Amino acid sequence: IVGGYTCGANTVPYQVSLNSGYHFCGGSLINSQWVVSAAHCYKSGIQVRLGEDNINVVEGNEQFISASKSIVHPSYNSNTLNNDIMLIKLKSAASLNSRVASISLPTSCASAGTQCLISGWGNTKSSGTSYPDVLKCLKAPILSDSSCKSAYPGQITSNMFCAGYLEGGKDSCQGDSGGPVVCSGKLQGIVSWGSGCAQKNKPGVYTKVCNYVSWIKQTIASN
Ligand SMILES: [Ca+2]
Repeated sequence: IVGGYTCGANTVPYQVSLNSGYHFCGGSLINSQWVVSAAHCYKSGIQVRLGEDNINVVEGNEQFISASKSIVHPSYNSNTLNNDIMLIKLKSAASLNSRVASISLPTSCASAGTQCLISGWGNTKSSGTSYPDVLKCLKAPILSDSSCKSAYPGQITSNMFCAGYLEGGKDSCQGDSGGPVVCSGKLQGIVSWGSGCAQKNKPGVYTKVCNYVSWIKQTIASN
């Protein structure tokens, strides 16, 4: 997260870190057994780390649970990033309390102008590289479809939306991938892609979670 703020420990209780020996992506806990992330975050051997603030220090609220299964969206295209969503099942159920909690799925899509919270452990610089240990947060609005398409001609599908600031300076970034965009207490987006980070006229692009609620529910019901 570039141009954000330190969230505070366990203030974003649905935020998870996906670990394969190291943090590599975010995700969102949606029930005691299941995490939503980006399909471009797929790999084998994932350990889900819940209750994290400093990802390099054991602070007392962590739950580390290996994944039993990953399900990339049936129509994910890694070239275009269309359908950039993946479900991960935990081998055991997380213990839920105020520091580790699920986030609700949307019942309706969000509109341009809605304020959201984007979070993660990704790079905090727009030029060069600095990875934080503690969770970072950014409040940002959803942008209009027309501004999003204008920013990224030929690239924005109906399964994507832009959020952030066209002036630059405030965005998600590498290492935030897969993590949440939460608006009014609902998971509306997944950190997906963008051109660099925090660049002028190049806002963040996010997977439009409301399109996937049917798939998520039916997949959980049978897996
Ligand atoms: Ca920790």
